[PDB]
Amino acid sequence: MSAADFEAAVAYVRSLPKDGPVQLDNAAKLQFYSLYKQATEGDVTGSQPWAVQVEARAKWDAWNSCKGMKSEDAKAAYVRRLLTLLRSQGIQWKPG
Repeated sequence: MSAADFEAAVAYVRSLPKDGPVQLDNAAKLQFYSLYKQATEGDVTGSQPWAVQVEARAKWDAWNSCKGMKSEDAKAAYVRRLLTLLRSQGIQWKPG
């Protein structure tokens, strides 16, 4: 598996049901969000959200923490994080 499997990894995460076999805590969701944005859009854009927008601000800050990361490195990190998260829940992943 490589950065070429990024889209399969994203599709898998998008497909996960709410209370299904894979559990994503806030940390994992923020890691996937930030690496996804870094992989697809590059460095963080725009102004920092207001703190009262807790989730929006957390997402933007997480993306900001990825600045300087090459898009292919963000793609690889996303797939690696999916594989590691699934392994921590007794699941082996393969695209498809």
